[PDB]
Formats: sequence, C-alpha cells, structure tokens
Amino acid sequence: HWGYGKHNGPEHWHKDFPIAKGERQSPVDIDTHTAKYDPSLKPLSVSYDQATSLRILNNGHAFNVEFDDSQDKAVLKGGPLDGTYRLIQFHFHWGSLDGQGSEHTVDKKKYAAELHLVHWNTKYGDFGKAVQQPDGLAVLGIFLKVGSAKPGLQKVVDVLDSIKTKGKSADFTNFDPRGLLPESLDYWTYPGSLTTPPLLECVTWIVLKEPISVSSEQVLKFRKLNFNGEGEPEELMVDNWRPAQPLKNRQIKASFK
Ligand SMILES: COc1ccc2c(CC(=O)Nc3ccc(S(N)(=O)=O)cc3)cc(=O)oc2c1
Ligand SMILES: [Zn+2]
Repeated sequence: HWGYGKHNGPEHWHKDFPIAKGERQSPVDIDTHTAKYDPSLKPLSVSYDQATSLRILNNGHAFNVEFDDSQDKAVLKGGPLDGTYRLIQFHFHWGSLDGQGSEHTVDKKKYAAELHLVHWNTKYGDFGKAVQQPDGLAVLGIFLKVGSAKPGLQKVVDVLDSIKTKGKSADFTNFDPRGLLPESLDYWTYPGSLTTPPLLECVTWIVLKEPISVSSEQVLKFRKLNFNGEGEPEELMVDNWRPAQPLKNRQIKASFK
C-alpha cells in the first residue's frame, strides 16, 4: 500500500496511480517572481463562525479534524472560486526536522509543516462526487514556521496522545478553525490535485502568503504520532509530504502585488 517510505513513497505512486504524472499535479514550487498579479481576483471569503467539528482521526498518513458538512456552516467563497465550498476536514503535512515538511514551497523554500483545510463544491452534492470534478475541491493551504506558539492549535496538539496510531479516533467537538489562520488572506492560486493517492485532479489550490508560527514543542508533538497501527512496529509519522511537482502548462496567480 502507498505511503511515504523508501519502498512505497512518492516516487512509487505512479504505478498504482498513473495520474501521478498528469498535467495538473500538486504540490508545486511557487515562484513568487513568475506568479502574476490578477486584479480581477476577488477577496477570499472564509466563513467559519458556525463550524462544527466532530472528531479527529489518525488515518495512517496524517491526522484529520473532521467537520459536520451536512449543512452550510463553514464555507469558503470568493477568491478564484465560483460558488460555495464546504469545509469537510483539515490536516497537516510535516517534517522530521524544522527545515522541511511543507508540500508547496515558495521560491524553493520548505516550511516546517503545511495546513490543508479541505472544502468541496456544494453543487456536486457530496465530497465523493466532488473529487470526480475538475472544480470539485478548494483546499486552503497555510504554511507553518517554527517560532512562537499558535494558541489556537494547542487543543489539537493536546489530543494527539489519544490517536497515536493508525485507525484511532477521538471525539473533538467545538474546535474553532479560525484560530489557525494568519492575519492576512493574500494568496496564490492554481489548478492542481490531491497531494496523496488517488491524486485526483479536482482541486483549486489557494495557498496563503502569510505563514502562521507554531512552537517547536507544538511541532514536536506531531512527530510523536505513528504511521502504523497499535501493536505493529513503530514508525514515526514524519515527512508525510509529497515534493514539488512539474508546473507544466499552468500559471500561478497572486491576489496581491
Ligand atoms: C465517498 O466519500 C469519500 C471520502 C474520502 C475520499 C478520499 C480521501 C481523501 O479525502 N483524500 C484526500 C483529501 C485531501 C488531500 S490534500 N493532501 O490534497 O489536501 C489528499 C487526499 C479520496 C477519494 O478519492 O474519494 C473519497 C470519497
Ligand atoms: Zn494535505
């Protein structure tokens, strides 16, 4: 089965998932000098006031904080987007060291980790239908750099001991994702894909220019997690990031000068 190790990591994925070598794969390096300002881009509209989190799950590749997406409660609109995209879950990708861990890079710079808030286009009715559509998803990507702690992340880091191994889940209600956002909503946008198998090309990527700062102790607790199930040999969950993919025939647009 796919993973992030020597024998099953991102160089191997194309054998099970040939779209790995497709025309709109993610992540990508964001070349800040080549991204064009697009003044017709609208401001991003993040409406998380009514977000309802339910649960947090170690799925063996990362941990997801899932939300109740059966009504329009936490939506992303505007920016490059047409219509309404509903929050379904967020997760992170992170490194074994502070020097690496993000999927997207900026002028080849790697951040310590990267947050992905995953939303689906409500005109497709459900997340499973949306992933099959070229404009099915909108993922908001936020870089994390190590410095001062992010207080709004701490509730997430503290529950990690209860989901150490693959398949473990834990109630996680009343978590407010607004506490994970940076001050600015300036962003780059391009068309891409899920960054893990099945690597479907269904994502409008929106990656915020401003990273959030998290403490070394916060990111250290991410690295205590396990890719394996309980009672299997311990492999730390670290370096669960796919490296930058060829941009090919795509332009990255900036929302800002
Ligand atoms: C029927 O419902 C579902 C629920 C989950 C998935 C999933 C699981 C999933 O959601 N993957 C996923 C989500 C987000 C990402 S990323 N790293 O690009 O933000 C990378 C991978 C994939 C899929 O094809 O069909 C599904 C259908
Ligand atoms: Zn992700």
